Amino acid sequence: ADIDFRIEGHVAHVRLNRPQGLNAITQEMDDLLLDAWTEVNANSDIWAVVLSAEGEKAFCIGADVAERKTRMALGGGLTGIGGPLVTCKKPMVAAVQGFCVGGGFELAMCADIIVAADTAQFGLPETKVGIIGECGVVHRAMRQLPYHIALQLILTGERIKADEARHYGLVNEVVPFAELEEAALRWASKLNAASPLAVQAAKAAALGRLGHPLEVALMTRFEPIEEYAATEDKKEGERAAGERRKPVWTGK
Amino acid sequence: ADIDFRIEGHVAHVRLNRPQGLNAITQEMDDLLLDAWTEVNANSDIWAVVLSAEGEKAFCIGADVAERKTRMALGGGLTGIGGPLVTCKKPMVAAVQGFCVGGGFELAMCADIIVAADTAQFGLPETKVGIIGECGVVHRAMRQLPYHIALQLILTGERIKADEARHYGLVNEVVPFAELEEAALRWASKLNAASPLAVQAAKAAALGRLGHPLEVALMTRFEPIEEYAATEDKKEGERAAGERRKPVWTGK
Amino acid sequence: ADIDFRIEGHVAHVRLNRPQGLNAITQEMDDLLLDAWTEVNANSDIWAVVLSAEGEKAFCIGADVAERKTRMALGGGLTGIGGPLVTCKKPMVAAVQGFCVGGGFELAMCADIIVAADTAQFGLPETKVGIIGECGVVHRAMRQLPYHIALQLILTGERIKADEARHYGLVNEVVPFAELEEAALRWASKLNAASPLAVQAAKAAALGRLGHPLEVALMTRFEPIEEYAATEDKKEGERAAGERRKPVWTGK
Amino acid sequence: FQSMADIDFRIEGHVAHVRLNRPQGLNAITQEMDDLLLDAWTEVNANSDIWAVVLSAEGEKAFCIGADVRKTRMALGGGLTGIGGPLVTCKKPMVAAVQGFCVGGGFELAMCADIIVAADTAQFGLPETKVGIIGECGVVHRAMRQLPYHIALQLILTGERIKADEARHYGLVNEVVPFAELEEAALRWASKLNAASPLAVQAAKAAALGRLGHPLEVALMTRFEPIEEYAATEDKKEGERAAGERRKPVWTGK
Amino acid sequence: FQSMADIDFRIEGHVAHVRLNRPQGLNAITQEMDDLLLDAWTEVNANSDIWAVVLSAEGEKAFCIGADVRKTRMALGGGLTGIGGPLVTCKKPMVAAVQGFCVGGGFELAMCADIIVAADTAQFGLPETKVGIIGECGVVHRAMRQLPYHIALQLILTGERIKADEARHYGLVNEVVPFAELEEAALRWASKLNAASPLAVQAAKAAALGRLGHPLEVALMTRFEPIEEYAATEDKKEGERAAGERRKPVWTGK
Amino acid sequence: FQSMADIDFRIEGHVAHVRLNRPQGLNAITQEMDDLLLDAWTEVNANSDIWAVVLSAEGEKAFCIGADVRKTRMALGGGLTGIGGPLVTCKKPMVAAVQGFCVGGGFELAMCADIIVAADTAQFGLPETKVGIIGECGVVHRAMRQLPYHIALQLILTGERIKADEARHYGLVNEVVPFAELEEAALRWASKLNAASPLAVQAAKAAALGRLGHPLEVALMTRFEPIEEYAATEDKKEGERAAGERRKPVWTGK
Repeated sequence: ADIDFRIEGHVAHVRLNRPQGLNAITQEMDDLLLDAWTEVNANSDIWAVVLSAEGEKAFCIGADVAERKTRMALGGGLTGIGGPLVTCKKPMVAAVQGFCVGGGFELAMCADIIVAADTAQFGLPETKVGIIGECGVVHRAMRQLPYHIALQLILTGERIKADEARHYGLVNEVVPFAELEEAALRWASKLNAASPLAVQAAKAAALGRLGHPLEVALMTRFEPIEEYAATEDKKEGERAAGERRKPVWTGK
Repeated sequence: ADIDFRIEGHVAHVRLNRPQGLNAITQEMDDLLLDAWTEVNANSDIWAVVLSAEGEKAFCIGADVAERKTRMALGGGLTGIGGPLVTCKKPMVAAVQGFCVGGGFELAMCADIIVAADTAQFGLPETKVGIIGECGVVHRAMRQLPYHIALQLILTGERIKADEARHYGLVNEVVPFAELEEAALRWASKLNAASPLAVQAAKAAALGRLGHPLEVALMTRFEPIEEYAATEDKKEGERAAGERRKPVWTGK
Repeated sequence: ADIDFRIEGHVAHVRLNRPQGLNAITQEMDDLLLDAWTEVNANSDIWAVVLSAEGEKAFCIGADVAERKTRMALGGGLTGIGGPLVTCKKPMVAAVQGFCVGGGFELAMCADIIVAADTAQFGLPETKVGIIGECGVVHRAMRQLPYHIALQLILTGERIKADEARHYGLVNEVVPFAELEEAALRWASKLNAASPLAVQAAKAAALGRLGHPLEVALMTRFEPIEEYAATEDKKEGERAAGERRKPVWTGK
Repeated sequence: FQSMADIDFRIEGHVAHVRLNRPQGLNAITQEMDDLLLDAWTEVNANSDIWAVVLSAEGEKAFCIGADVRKTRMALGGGLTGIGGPLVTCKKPMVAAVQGFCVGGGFELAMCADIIVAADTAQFGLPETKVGIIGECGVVHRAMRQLPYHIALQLILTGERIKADEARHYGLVNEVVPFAELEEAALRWASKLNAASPLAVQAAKAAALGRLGHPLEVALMTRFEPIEEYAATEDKKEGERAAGERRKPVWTGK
Repeated sequence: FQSMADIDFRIEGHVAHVRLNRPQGLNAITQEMDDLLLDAWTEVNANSDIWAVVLSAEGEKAFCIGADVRKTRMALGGGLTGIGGPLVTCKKPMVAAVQGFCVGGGFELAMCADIIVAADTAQFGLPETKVGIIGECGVVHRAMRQLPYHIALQLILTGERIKADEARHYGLVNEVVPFAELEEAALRWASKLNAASPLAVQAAKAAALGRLGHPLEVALMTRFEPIEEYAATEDKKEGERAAGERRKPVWTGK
Repeated sequence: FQSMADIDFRIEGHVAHVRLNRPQGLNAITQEMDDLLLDAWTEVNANSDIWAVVLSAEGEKAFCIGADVRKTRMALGGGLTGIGGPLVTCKKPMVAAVQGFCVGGGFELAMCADIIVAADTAQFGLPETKVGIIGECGVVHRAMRQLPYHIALQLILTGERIKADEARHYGLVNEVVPFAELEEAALRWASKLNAASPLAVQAAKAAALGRLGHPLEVALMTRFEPIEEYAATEDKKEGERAAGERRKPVWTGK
């Protein structure tokens, strides 16, 4: 299948699996990705997602260039470009090798944490090839890179390498290709060593008020945070601190 | 007293002084901090604030874990988390050693300029210990660090060191611990070598429209800037330039 | 003339030409700059602008310190400070040598791409000399530099050098002064090797929703992007990809 | 089990009837009723045979007086008010048929409807301040958006009621009728909504409300997915065909 | 060439008259008419002799029924509605004089005016949902801002019309007159606008509308360039002089 | 010294009376009066015995005609309008009692109130454009938020007045009474406000107005500190006790 989806303990692996097309996303892959995000959001055993891709040449080069009765945003909904935005409420680590361009770059930018192989190259080549539609593949770059660096990518369509991405904090870690799966899994293990409902709430709060004035943010009541107060994990955090031991999270 | 507050010339020193609890903020310290911010805002002899902390182990590890008739946001109001937001209108330099975590990190992030000892470590361990409430301690990190680095802190609860903070421009300067007080004072001296009402106005304008579209910002009338036109310092800036001499500011 | 304006192929050169006043912008230069931006926006042969300045000492030190019947924002409108904001819809490269301060820094920050000579120094000395009016020269720095670095500039009025600007991604490239014109032209050549109407649309979309929540951005319909669908260049991009050849853009 | 009929839900043709049915408590919403309402809104949103909803209530004394004086957060009205828990949006057009007392959370609930028909016995109010209760975001925000500023404040701050005629005068309600005519009047409205193209009605509702508190220029430059999707529907083609052949369209909701 | 008179444009003193003049299509706006309207708004905005605009329409049956059932995007009404293309703002105060049917894009166009005078034959509506059409941002956003919430939704969702008296009742229209009196009533309004200081009127309009969907605190701290520029005008001085000498000001529009 | 009585301020029980008292200038607000008003609002906000304010004015001709034709910026009305200087918010509920001319900055000031009772002599307007004055953010923003769009524009752009009956019709005013009954009518309103739980009233006002120009979804997810603080008050307990014992609550404002 062109998307490989597996649940291993509390980690869901969503893996692009069409290396013969440099993992360009077909309409069928978008269907399978949408099924994955739905399951990821609905299943309380899934605490984190690793988004990855098969092969060495490319994580993802964007959409595969007819024709659908429903609007589907690129990445099974996840980009919100071309259709309704789907939000993945679990923390996500993207493991990126090789080319990560256009819609593929946008997709990686939907992740929370990004670990790149030292072969990774990021870019937005749409202007350079003369394509632009919908809202543009430009809004995440403006929020995740320094202003003039984002504009450089968006307007020239030239790529930047893993080291430069790391330098600006677009990516959290750069490793040799051989170490990419293990590195991604170390990050998922860190995310799942924290209280998973608290991690989810923190993500929802951070991102849900990111483009608002700070004062508006600070006065926001976020439902996942409200609901955390009634959880077993919340009680487990107090018990464990009171008994000077490590908490054991259950995800409820 | 657990907060030490002193006015020396045109600098107010607000110093956390409970090193035996790694400067965790008690309800009493929050009262004393609120008194400090009130005096800082109301006294025209105070042109800048240095926020610092006693001991080597930690600037501040957040709130000390009953129970109050009024809502008090952490840091005598300054964070706006847990109660009404108090804004310090004078420019503030935070001098941070050792651990700076949770609410302590948020508090440092309320400062304008941050100077860190090379022992400083910044983090938001709330998710990792299973605590989250109110709006979350997440909104300043999203505004003061690159997107994926902020998310790394918020979601894994792991710390970053002074050198990495400096690298991203979270901190303005890193010095040896022995040099921290003097470095903080150099920054307060720079702030007070500029026209102090103009500095205050600039801070109010920059921050008062920070999460708005640029066009909205550029069309804003800010009362401190309007009021600057009628000051003696404003006339002193023109006189001094006209007579090719250094201006002598009076703060009126 | 104190602004030198030339069209060479698809690049417009807008050059400040009053080196005897360190390119401080007079009311007459503001008139000439406004004429330039009007022509730049209206002429479909102009695909990119290089904003530059004569002499080695300074790109621009801001406004020249009576008195006009109309409000004119600094830089022929381009800053939107002191009058209506004029938007340059073509991609702009600023080539900055020497001092780039106050209104001159703000003006450079209106460009998309900034190439600096290794002599460049950026700063906002208004607070330090005791001047502040209108909305303040503070809003672009908050959007183009890390929060605490922006505040350092705004509040102390001290300069940063080309290497530090590059480090944070305020500037895209630093070169020796002798290489500045050629470097700026390499960037204009990259911008014009991409489809120029698509570049313009991408710029309008990125910047038109920059201070909005991401969800608002992603749901925006941008007229330049809508209009791109009906262009000859848009068809030329498909033809060229279909025939495995380089596209030849015509700007229509 | 004893509560399982405190919300009456029935689908008749293309209209869903969601009826509050605990008149003994003046239709104050219990936790059980919030569960049933959440089931109703889920079904209303998911079922493409449902083109409009009539929200109504049993008895003559009251449409709804609010919450009845849980470990999951549930906003009042099975999610619909968004007060006390996540906001649930009903994407189908809704007519509220209101008799007697419509107060507090009950009034907020009626205000979630698109069209409101009131019996001439209806009295609307927000008594929370007057009885000394206030929590969450306050039951104040819809009033500020659906009445003139000073009238909204009067309700919010005094906690006194207004009558049906005054509500109609300010265009808080669309029609006032005798209590005997209320069900039938609500059904006339639902028939009007369902005589229009139902997916277009939905898309218009999503657009109108989705940009309501934004600047007009932002609203005008919004792309709304239900509008984009409408271009690919059978009803969109049927509209053109019917106009081209000077006949009444026959909508199929697809 | 055959369309060149489908918009009648004339300047009389300080009033520009922009008159839709294709009554045979019930003043549905063709592509040619959109071109002529865009020319009109350009001239209206650029010419300092024009202090106010009356937007009107020929015939008794209809002010405008919308778009007539191109490679540049043109918003309906020569840009003025901002629906289908870039928004064109008319900076001069505008009076719409509306008779008969004022529906769809036609109603949206009237809503772009500042003052609306209606003949007692006027009927306002948004029939798009009812005929099964919806595109772009929807013709819904101005209704939500110019009518009470539930009345706006009634129009938007049912596609049924309201009459002049009901429009006047909610303050959608400023005056209702007999059809014979419509031109003259519109001119009384334009005379009132032009008896005030015209650059101040413009600046007030730009301020009011430029911050309309923002929080009040944001609005109050806005600097509006037309207001800043007004301080340097002759009319500003003439206002002070006239008040100082207890006489009527004579405005020159400079 | 000669101005020290141009604002009359008195506290009677839980009502503060802030009365403009320079009828010889038709209660145009001088710089001295702005100082006294700022003192009043400071006391009103700080004193927990004050639960409501009645803002009124001496004489029959005019409530207030605006600013009287300084090195600190002072917004008109001791800060209250936020026009010309920092905005001062009165956190206690306010009733404005308006007679005669209520124009310009005077009208803006009345619009800062929550409830407005007008004598049948009241005339409201914004004559700034008509006399050729406009500065700062414009005296236009509250009108756009408190009247129907086209009625607000009519006032703003023509500078002509409307009468009390028309203001009441659109719900700009809450009640119209004969001039002889004005003080007593204003006091009935203040009694209604103070019969509700005063800290809850305050908190409702802060919530309603604090999110008024934001999208509804933003409003609904707002945490308001006066609401959070209300949970810890004696009045909150007294409300529960009184409801539990089927008796009238006795509020203490703590």
